[PDB]
Amino acid sequence: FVEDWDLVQTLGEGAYGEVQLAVNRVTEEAVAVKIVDCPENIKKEICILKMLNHENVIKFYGHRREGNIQYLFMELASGGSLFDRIEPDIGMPEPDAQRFFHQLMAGVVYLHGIGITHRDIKPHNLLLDERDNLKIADYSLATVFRYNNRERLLNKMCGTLPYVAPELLKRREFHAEPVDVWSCGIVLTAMLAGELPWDQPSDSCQEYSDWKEKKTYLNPWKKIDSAPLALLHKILVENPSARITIPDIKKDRWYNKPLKK
Ligand SMILES: Nc1ncnc2c1ncn2[C@@H]1O[C@H](COP(=O)(O)OP(=O)(O)NP(=O)(O)O)[C@@H](O)[C@H]1O
Repeated sequence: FVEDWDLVQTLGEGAYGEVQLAVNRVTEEAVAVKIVDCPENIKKEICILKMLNHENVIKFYGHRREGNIQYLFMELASGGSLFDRIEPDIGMPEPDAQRFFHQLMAGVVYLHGIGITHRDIKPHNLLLDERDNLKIADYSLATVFRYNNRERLLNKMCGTLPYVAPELLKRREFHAEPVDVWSCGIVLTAMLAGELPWDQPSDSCQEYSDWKEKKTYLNPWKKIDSAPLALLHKILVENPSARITIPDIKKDRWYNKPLKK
């Protein structure tokens, strides 16, 4: 079907391009292939993809272009997505949420350490392997924010509104890492409550104003235990310079609470 690989079933559908299960005729290995038909975007995407080597990031195996279709071969995540484990209005058990958050932080420290920002962290982009290990997927908006040890500020507005940090809507230029931290906090909220707190983090949004006025007797907050809520209070801080960094998340009390066998 494509060189030595047989394309056997549809795993999902993207904006521009489906993902299929592909099985090697000789070795029997099953991978995923993203099929894509704005052509410079994939060259950048491929270039970032070749950099990735971590247990909580989807691995890139290579690509082949046939005609105008690019085939991106990658690690298969056969457990579906984190979005499927979140029950609406409920979330998931706190131990399971803590485990996924620890894995998410591991993958995000990894990306940041190679100078890559993901820019669209959300449950649909966090896939699971067959042992429910989390894999950060989808590098279509990813970009370099540090190169030769020099940081560059971002200016492009991108991502998904309910997950996006407020500076991205307010500031001409902004630091990459606190944006990804913020999206992880919205992810953690979703996992603990089964609901997103706001349409977008703007002063025109009542639910966002209500959080900034600390009305945590409202939903989703009132569904979340005090210990993880204290962490969310340090993550979902409007001023990105005052927002908690990953090294400090790792010192948080709930982060370090024993919960799971
Ligand atoms: N490596 C993988 N293993 C298993 N399923 C995958 C894999 N990659 C993607 N998928 C599924 O295919 C879907 C669409 O692929 P992808 O194009 O990467 O996401 P998307 O929804 O299109 N976002 P974008 O590419 O930004 O439009 C994903 O949401 C997953 O459900």
